[PDB]
Order: sequence, then structure tokens, then C-alpha cells
Amino acid sequence: TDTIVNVQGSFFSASASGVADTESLLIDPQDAKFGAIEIHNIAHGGSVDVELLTSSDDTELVEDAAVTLDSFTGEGISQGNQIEASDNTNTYIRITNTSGGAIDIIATGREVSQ
Amino acid sequence: TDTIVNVQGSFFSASASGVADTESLLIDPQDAKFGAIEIHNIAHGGSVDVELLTSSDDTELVEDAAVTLDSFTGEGISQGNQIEASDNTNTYIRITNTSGGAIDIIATGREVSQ
Amino acid sequence: TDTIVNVQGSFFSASASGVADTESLLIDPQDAKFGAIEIHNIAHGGSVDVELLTSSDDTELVEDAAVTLDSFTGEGISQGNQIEASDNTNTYIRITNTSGGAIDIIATGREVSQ
Amino acid sequence: TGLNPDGLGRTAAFSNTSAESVSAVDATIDRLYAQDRIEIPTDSRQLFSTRGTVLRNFEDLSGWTANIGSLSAETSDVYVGSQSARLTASSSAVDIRYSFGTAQDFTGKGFSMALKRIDVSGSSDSTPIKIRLVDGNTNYRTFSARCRPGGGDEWGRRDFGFESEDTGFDVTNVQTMTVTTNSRSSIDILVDDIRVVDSSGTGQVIVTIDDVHTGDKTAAEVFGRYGIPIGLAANAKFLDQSSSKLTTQEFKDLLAKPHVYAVNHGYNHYDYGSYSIDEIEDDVIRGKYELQDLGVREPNINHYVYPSGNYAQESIDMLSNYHVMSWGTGAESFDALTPNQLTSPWHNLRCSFDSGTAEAEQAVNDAATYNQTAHIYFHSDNVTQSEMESVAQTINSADVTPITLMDFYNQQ
Amino acid sequence: TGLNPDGLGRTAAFSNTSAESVSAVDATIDRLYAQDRIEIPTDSRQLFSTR
Ligand SMILES: [Mg+2]
Ligand SMILES: [Mg+2]
Ligand SMILES: [Mg+2]
Ligand SMILES: [Mg+2]
Ligand SMILES: [Mg+2]
Ligand SMILES: [Mg+2]
Ligand SMILES: [Mg+2]
Ligand SMILES: [Mg+2]
Ligand SMILES: [Mg+2]
Ligand SMILES: [Mg+2]
Ligand SMILES: [Zn+2]
Repeated sequence: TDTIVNVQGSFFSASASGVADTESLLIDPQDAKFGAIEIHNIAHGGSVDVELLTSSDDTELVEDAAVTLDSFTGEGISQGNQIEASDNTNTYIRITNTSGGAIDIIATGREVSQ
Repeated sequence: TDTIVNVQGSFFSASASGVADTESLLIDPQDAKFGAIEIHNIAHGGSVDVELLTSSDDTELVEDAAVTLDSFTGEGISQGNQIEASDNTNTYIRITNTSGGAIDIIATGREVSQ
Repeated sequence: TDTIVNVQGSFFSASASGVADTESLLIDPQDAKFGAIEIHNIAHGGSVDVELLTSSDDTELVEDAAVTLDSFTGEGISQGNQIEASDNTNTYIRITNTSGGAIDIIATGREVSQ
Repeated sequence: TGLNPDGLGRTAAFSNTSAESVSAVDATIDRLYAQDRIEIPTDSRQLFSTRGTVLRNFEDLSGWTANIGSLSAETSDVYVGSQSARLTASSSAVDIRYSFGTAQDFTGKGFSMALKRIDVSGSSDSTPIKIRLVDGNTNYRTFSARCRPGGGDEWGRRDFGFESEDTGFDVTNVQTMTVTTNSRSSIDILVDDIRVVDSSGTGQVIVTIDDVHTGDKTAAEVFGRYGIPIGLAANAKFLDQSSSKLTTQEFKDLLAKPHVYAVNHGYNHYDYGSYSIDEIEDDVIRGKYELQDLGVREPNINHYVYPSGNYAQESIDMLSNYHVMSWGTGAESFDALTPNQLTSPWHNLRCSFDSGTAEAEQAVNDAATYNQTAHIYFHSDNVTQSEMESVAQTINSADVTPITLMDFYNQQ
Repeated sequence: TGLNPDGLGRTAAFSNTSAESVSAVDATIDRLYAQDRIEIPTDSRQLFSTR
């Protein structure tokens, strides 16, 4: 029969260096080519809160629904997530510093079709 | 041999801000393009009961079968589930507030073929 | 219906023999054909720190964000991870020796589409 | 979460996991929330076996003379040392005697012996065995225990309850020790290693109620009128079966009372011989966890009372993974009675007072008089309120400390 | 089995698991079959030093 090689779907990442004490990385699925994302990894650099938000606006974040998903302490990686967001459902992931000092946040995952 | 890049199938989400004390988010697979869903994530904002229902009606929820899948307490996310529902099998997922006050519920997953 | 055989997407590996005490294997997704990678396996020969870095430069490593993901002790393999990096997001994985002597590092995984 | 652990096979780094069952070879847990042990770390079987001092070792039978029956050195089958004494008799009792080289003083001492049944038959399959002291005046004093099938099928120490005394027996001037049985068509029993333990402390009483009958409510009031503690030997399946057995809320309410405690008696009362060791182990395990869900915590739930009093070394071996101490059954005052220091927490009995209070009230008076521990039991359906009041007033008027099973095990 | 526990990172609801080695920070176990302790809770070093 027909043989096909499956290569895995588009890589996605968001990052910020030196995120100040109460500030955040906003992971926006508008930055994806397919307009939806699934974050697998959060490499957190220090303590963070992860938060999932729905916007009232199609293009900007004006908070409607907001749920604090989890809190991470110290430096490390949250591996094996499936936190999902899309542009058309106006969903955003916010990773907020809670360390008391500046940190580096890297989030990686995959683009998903809308 | 032929090489293809697989991007993953359509993102699905349901959400409600300010779900009142005993009220619910009804996740309806009729809102999916493919007419079936697999919910991976329930981010719940406060305590909830998750419930899987079959309807007597093709298009509206008139309860036939109902099973309480699990109870979640406080704020957080249940991540990486596979709770599954389709339009043609008239299956619905209800997430019911049990907090004593208003909560934000975001449910995400993937569309599945019927 | 049409039947296809799916073979899995391109194998990726980086390796170094005799990595000196404080030195590192720099896993660069620029070496991938698809320009992104997912490392599953780190076989480490002695103690190592695994680190995820964003570069300021499109093509060379100038550290911007850096997060130490995890520390591995003694000889063994961390198997079935999903640490991810791409060229266009300027993401690098560094595996740094911490053993007090020379080690062999083999990292394997899969190429991912950008 | 971190990266995956070192190793081949399936390895995973998780944040939060839930499981019904986890099997692990190594578990490294930084903070443990596991108050409900099923398997206990302690193996009580041989801890107490070598307390006190060996009085008669039976390692040389030159000092022993058969008054009746027959005696030999058993070298093939030995509890302790080089040999044991085989006691054999036909259509008769056995009675064997050792003369002490000087007047022994046994004030405040209690007695214990190793025993194995090979065969006993006739009017019964079983016999009282009596340690029978003789004074400088040829008065006797007697302590006794029961040789039975099952419980006696392998070597196990008995700790001897007081039984009788010839009035004016001089315990400071003991001249001969005698070991003796009832008469039977066949007797073939091995003995070894008589041990002396200090029992000079106060006499003690333990009260157990079996099988969770509704009368446990009146029992709690009655024994409560003198603050005597009750052990409910509890079967968790029996709760809410019938009007005749306690409700779950009644059982919880009972255990909230400061003198009531619970010990395991198997979820569904599976007794030895009636069911396989595996079925009894499931009954033991389920009893333990169901009672733990009802709030019965560690020192209490480390005790088990044998269902229908049936046991063997097979059941003791299995039970030792889950419990530290167990109690059988008997009809007479010496069955309740032990020294305060046990040498087996597994082979000792309890006196029933279902069939009238006499032998138990004798045991309570002897516990006071001879400085011993008495374990008495009943089912609250068999016993009238006036009988309970008789026993309760016997205990309150006697010179004994009423104690829990937990207290008794902590003293060992 | 139920649904997956609260949290980010890899979370899983299992029925029966087998492992060679388990590392946990918190372990909530409703019924423990672990009679064979390696690491004992008691630190005897300084208990008796002031008898
Ligand atoms: Mg939008
Ligand atoms: Mg809100
Ligand atoms: Mg739109
Ligand atoms: Mg339908
Ligand atoms: Mg129904
Ligand atoms: Mg239809
Ligand atoms: Mg680049
Ligand atoms: Mg930095
Ligand atoms: Mg570029
Ligand atoms: Mg011997
Ligand atoms: Zn019983």
C-alpha cells in the first residue's frame, strides 16, 4: 500500500527574558499561523502563575473569563501540558511572575488547526 | 517516500464567565464543525460537577442517561482528559457550578469526526 | 476507504564524546531539515544540567532567555521527554557537563515542522 | 514537573497523579499522608517468646519422674535447645514431677510453657494442661492452659492462668513442680521451656464484646457506670444488616464514648478451618480498612479477635502481617487468666460469660488475688442487663485495674 | 478511574499502576501495604542524651 512519512505539526513558542516581578508573558494564539495553539512546556525560570483567559474583543485582551490554572514554584519545566488557546475563541494564556525578582519564561508547544 | 506535515485537528472550546451558583456550562458537540468533540481540559474557577448526558432529542437536551463523571474542588484545571460527545449520538457534557458563588468555566479540546 | 502506512517523522540526534567538565552539547534546531526539534532522550554518561535558551541572534547563540530545565545525576537516560526548539524562534537546548570529568552525551528525538 | 526520571522502560515525570492501586518496589515519598496502614511493620510472633527466665528447660530428664503416664526426650522435634519432653499416656492422665534442690519462692511470679499437640483422644480431642506447684506442706497451687487441635498443631507458648489453690499453700516455700493433664484414651503432647515472668504488679481486667449485636448500647451504659473499657470485636459487614446489629451511626457514636474501643474480628467473621487462609486474609484486610474508614485508628486496629475463636499457626503467620495480638475462647476461669507479662500475644484465650457470670467473676477475683490479667468476653444478645451489672460491680469492687488491649500490649 | 487530577504538568488518573521506583513529594494513600520500611521515622541520636 501507500507509505507516507508523518512529520509533526508546526512548532510554537512564546518567550520573554527579564519579566519584572508582577509582569507577565501573554501567549496569544494570534501569533500562530493556524490561529490555535497547544502549550506543552512551560520553562518557568522562577515562581509563576499560569492563567487562562477569554477576551470580550476579537483581537485584544479585555478579560471576560479568567481561571488561574496552576502555580509553579522556583526554576523548572512544566512538561506534558495540553493548555489550548485559539484566536477565534479569543482565548489567551498569561504566565505571571511571582518570584519577587526578574525571570525568564519560555513556553513551547504546537500549532493546532481552528 | 512521500513526506507530509501533520497539523492537529480542529481546536474546540466552550466557555462561560460568571456561571451562577447551581448553573452550568453545557458543552454541545453541535457547536463543532465535525459534530463530535473530545474535551481535554476543564479549567473551572471554583468547584464543579462534570456530567455526561444523553438526550432523547436530536437537537435539544432532554435528559435520557446522565452520569456524574467527577467532582472538582476549588480553582484549577483538569488537563489531558478524553471525555467525548457527538451530535448524532446526542451526547452532551455539563459542567455544573457547586461553589456557592459565580465562577468562570473554560473547557477546551479537539473536534473529532463522526 | 484509502489505506496509508504512516512512518514516523525524521529522526534527530546530537552527540559529543569526551565533553570536558564545564563544557556543553549545544543542540541547535538549525541542524534539523525542518528547522525545529523535539528531544525525547538525553543519555548523559555522567551528571548534567539541561538548559533551554533563547538567542538575541537569528543564527548564533547570544543568550537572552535561559532556564535550567533539570539536573541529572550520575550515568543514565532521561527517556520520552518533549523539550522543543526551533530556528525561527531562536531556541537552543544546552546540555552542560557537571561531573568533574569528561562524559559522553547523546541526545535523540524528532524533527518537527516550523 | 521536571524532565523524565532516569531509566529504560516507561518512565514519566508527573505533577499530580491519581490511582486506585499502586504497586512499587521503591517509593521515595518526601511527605506521607498514610495514617491507614494495612500491613503493619511489627512481627510480634517471636518478640515475647523469650521474655523472663527459663525455669525448667527439659534438656536433661534426670530430674523428672512420672507420677502417672510416660515421658521421653524428644530429639527429633525441639522447640528450644537440644530436646523437648514428649509426654505420652494411654487410658489415663499424665503427671510428671521435678523436685527443686531448695525451697523456691514464686511470690509475684507467673508461668509460661511451650506446647505442641501430636494426638489427644477419648472423651475429648483436647485437654487442660496444668502447671501444678507443690509446697513444703503438700498443698498444691495450680495454673492452667488448653491444649487443642488447630491452635496446638504447631509449637506455641501458653501463658498460664491461675486455676486453684489448696488453702494455706506456701508460695514462698515451693518444693516440687508438677505438669499434668486430664485423663484421656490417648495423650501425645510435646512440652519444652517453662519460663518464669514477673507478674508482681496490679491485677488487670480486659472486657471484649463480640459480633456487634445491638445490646452493645446497654453494655456501654452498664460498664460505663464504673468506667471499665469495652473492646468491640467488630465485623464491619454486620453493621446495618438487621435490627439485631448496630447501625453505622450507632457504632460511630459508641466509639466516641471514651471507654469504648474497636478491634478487628474480620469483615464477615470468616473463621479458621471454615474458609481458606486466602479468604480469611481478605476478611482481615477488609475488616481493617472498613474499620479505619469508620475512624478506628492504629493502636486499636492493631488487635484482632479470632472469629469463632478458631486459629492455627497458619492463621497466626498470615495475621502477623496485619495485627500484633489475638485472642481465642474458653469456658473457664483459667482461660481468661494470664500473667501480666505474656510470652505469646497469639495463643492466649478469653473466658466467655454468655453462659452465666460465675467463671468470669471467679477470674476477676483471681486476677485481683493472684496478680494476673483476666480477659472476659460476651455477646450482648446472649447476656441480660442484670448479668452485665453483676460483672461490672464485680470488677468495680475487686482490686484490679480495668484496661484496654492497647494498654496491655504497650506494657509487654 | 475518574478524571485527571487538578494541575498543570503531566497529570493522570489511573486505575492500576506498577512501578519499579516512585518518587513523590506528597503521597496520599488511603490503605498502605508497606510493612518493609527502609527509612525509619525515628531519630534516636539525641532522644536519650538527656536521660
Ligand atoms: Mg480572536
Ligand atoms: Mg471572572
Ligand atoms: Mg471570529
Ligand atoms: Mg444530535
Ligand atoms: Mg438516569
Ligand atoms: Mg442522527
Ligand atoms: Mg533562528
Ligand atoms: Mg536570564
Ligand atoms: Mg526569522
Ligand atoms: Mg528444649
Ligand atoms: Zn464473632
